[PDB]
Amino acid sequence: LATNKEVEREVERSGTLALVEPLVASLDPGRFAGRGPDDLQRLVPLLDSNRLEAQCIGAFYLCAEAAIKSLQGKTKVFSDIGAIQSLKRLVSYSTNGTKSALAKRALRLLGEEVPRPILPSVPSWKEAEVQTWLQQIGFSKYCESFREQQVDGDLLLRLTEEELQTDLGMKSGITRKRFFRELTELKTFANYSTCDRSNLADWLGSLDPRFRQYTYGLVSCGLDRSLLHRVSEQQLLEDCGIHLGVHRARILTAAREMTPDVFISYRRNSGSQLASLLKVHLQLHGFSVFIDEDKLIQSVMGARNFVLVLSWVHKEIVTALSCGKNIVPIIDGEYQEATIEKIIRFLQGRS
Amino acid sequence: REVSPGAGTEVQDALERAQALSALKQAGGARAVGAGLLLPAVGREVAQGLDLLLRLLQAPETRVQAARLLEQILVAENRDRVARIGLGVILNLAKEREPVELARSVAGILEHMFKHSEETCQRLVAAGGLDAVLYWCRRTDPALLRHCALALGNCALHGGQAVQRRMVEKRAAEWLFPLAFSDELLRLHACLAVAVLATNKEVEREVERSGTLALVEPLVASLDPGRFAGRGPDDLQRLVPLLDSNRLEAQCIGAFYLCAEAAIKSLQGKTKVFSDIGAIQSLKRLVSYSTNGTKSALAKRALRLLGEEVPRPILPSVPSWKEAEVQTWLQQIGFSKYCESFREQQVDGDLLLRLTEEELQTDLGMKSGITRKRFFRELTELKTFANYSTCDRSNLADWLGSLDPRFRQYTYGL
Amino acid sequence: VSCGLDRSLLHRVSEQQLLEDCGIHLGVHRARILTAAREMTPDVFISYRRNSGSQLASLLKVHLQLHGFSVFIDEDKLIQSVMGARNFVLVLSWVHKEIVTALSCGKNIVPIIDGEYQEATIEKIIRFLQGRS
Repeated sequence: LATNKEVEREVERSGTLALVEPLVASLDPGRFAGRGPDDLQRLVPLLDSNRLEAQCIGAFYLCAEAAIKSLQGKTKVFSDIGAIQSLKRLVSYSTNGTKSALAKRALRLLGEEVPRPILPSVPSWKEAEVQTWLQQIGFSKYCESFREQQVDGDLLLRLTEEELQTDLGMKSGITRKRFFRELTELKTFANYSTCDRSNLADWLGSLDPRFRQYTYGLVSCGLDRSLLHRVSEQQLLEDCGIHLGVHRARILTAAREMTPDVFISYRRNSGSQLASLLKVHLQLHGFSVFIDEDKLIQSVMGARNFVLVLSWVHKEIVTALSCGKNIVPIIDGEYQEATIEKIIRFLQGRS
Repeated sequence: REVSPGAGTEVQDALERAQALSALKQAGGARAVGAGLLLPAVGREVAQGLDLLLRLLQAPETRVQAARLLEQILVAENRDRVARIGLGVILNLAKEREPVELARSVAGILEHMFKHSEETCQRLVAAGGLDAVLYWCRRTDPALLRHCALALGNCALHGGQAVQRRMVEKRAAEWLFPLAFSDELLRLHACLAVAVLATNKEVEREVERSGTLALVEPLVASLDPGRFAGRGPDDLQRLVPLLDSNRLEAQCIGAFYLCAEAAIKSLQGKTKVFSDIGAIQSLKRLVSYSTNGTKSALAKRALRLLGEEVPRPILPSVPSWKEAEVQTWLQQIGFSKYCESFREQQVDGDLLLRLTEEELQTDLGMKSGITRKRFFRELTELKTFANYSTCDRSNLADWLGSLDPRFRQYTYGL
Repeated sequence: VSCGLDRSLLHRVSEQQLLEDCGIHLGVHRARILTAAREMTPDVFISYRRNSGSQLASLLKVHLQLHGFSVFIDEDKLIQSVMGARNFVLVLSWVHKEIVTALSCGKNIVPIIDGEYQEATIEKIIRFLQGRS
């Protein structure tokens, strides 16, 4: 019922989907409880969907049927109904740990080879990652071309129809359309953490989950949610590669509708880690510090006050007395951290 | 080998058949004998005696001898088996933090379980956990902090874009500052963690405010990379996106670790996977476009340990290049196939900084658009590096580099 | 619907988009589509012996939710939730800690004792509730 999309939000309210996940993970798929090719084909559009629950159900039932049909029939209809490719896609792009385990168990019961999970940081892929991805998604025929042309992860996320037609040798329009389907499936899965700086991926994926693919195109051109309210359909079309006019409009309208305090001096060879503990404790409360030559004098001159931590130096101890500055020593010869809590309480009551 | 694994399995069966916490110290002694023994024997023995549930039973004292024994038996198989049902006992052990003889083993278990997957990291962060390591980063204990640093590192390498936002929102840079002081290994682990955190660009300014990056540079320049402290091809591939980035700190950390692993893998394996992960080209690019002196020295040391020729630094005054400079640059960046074409057509540094797509396609012989896009990537990397002092008179390069650092390439055209 | 459109966004599309992105070639159809498109927290915290008569807790869950009374049936989130629960229902056919949380704070309690149609009984109970709450 939740595979349907018109009633998904009303089957989500009447909470029983939350019982499917923690249930499949409980038991083992050795059940023996024969379907027939029609009933077996009724189960592929389950694990071909979203929602992460239908997918675990499909994996469970396919595991059961794989065990049964390998024991009794010694053969597999599963290649005819299209199961193996979807099970491999589950193992490849998974995030759950139960669904991928079941899909691995199924793929192994039949006889195919388990793919490994891909790395989600696409813009940092070398050529080997591209070759393994091509082999997994089914384009094993174009590995030699993608290798002799030396495509990175960047050159992959940025390739177009002309470079596919002319340079890589993908000659038919249907094969190009399949390739772009697989690519778009990969682009809504990538990381984009090493190139974003602005979390534009989530602003896009909030309008529509279909839009999270355009992030690399919007980012390689130097954009972000502060600059995005100035672009136009011409730039979105030519520089960023957004072809569907519906998406360009839904992005345009949505885009337009948008000195120190403490100078901790300390014996650097004895009782030093306590100076750093005080560093982090004061900084976590709002008191700028300066711990780490005359810059130390030039800084303690500007420091609001002082902290004498004891457990070269005669020149620094006289610079905190000459000028008019506050001093709060911290003697060490109970939790040391409860002590420092008390000290920062004394400070925030004092300073 | 065979008799040793058989004896280990026999002793393990006896000590499992054999109230109190007895024979657990015997299991610890057997694990020590196996680990300190080549070291594949302990791997085989651990995968043959890790009945993880049994150990998970003792844990909610006896909990000390249980946790101290689980720490050694954590391999990919044991890790995978624990991940399913091992997260309702250890996450609760982490809720209590009083004993130091136990917090050590809990920190170690958390360290291992942080290196499993993104689901396990996301489950060990919001549902408790990662608070045990940030809290135990205030107790000055030698061998516990050496785990609270490795765990904060593995939670940053693995895990995802959200776990790093979480680690920054929970102030894991500040709480890592104290760990970067004297050990000489705790500091290395802390610097690696902070580097991996600053590689992300969404939290770079908030990891910059909590000043601890300034400790990475002066630290790598201190010691020698002969350490011996084996990872695996996946962990090795985790280290290239560091030295492929900015910030000059992640780059030095990556160079240091690549030097260590190059020494190790040349001594023991006599072979190099480093060409598969893409290291050598990035190390050559580091040696080529370097401005620091420590980073380039380390990259030279690494490149020489593997067996490749060390490139020289290029001359930063591009508009004054003759043909020889263009040929050396071509050979360095990897277009050794077009050296004869560039030489026949006699490109200067000026004709290089000013060549377009039609002249590349027709006159130099670059037939495919992917090769031309690679070439323009390399060119644009070079144009944001040139001098432009002898042709500017107005310092327009800086007016451009003030808007966006990507715009400094347009100065010669302007 | 492959271009993302639906009933809410359809009133904003134009002929060029309908022609190029959706593949509607006949101009008559494009016009007849344009004009037609532009003329267009819990309440009950059921605690129960999970091994002793649990199905009645679920039956009460569904009978209650089918009327308008939210439920939180399914560690400390149970305390954090029963604190926010309007009232309580003790279904009877670890525990001493949950039975004292319904008295510590000021909350209503309507137990349901089990030691006639069970469902006629539950109809009566939900009638008592809708008369009370």
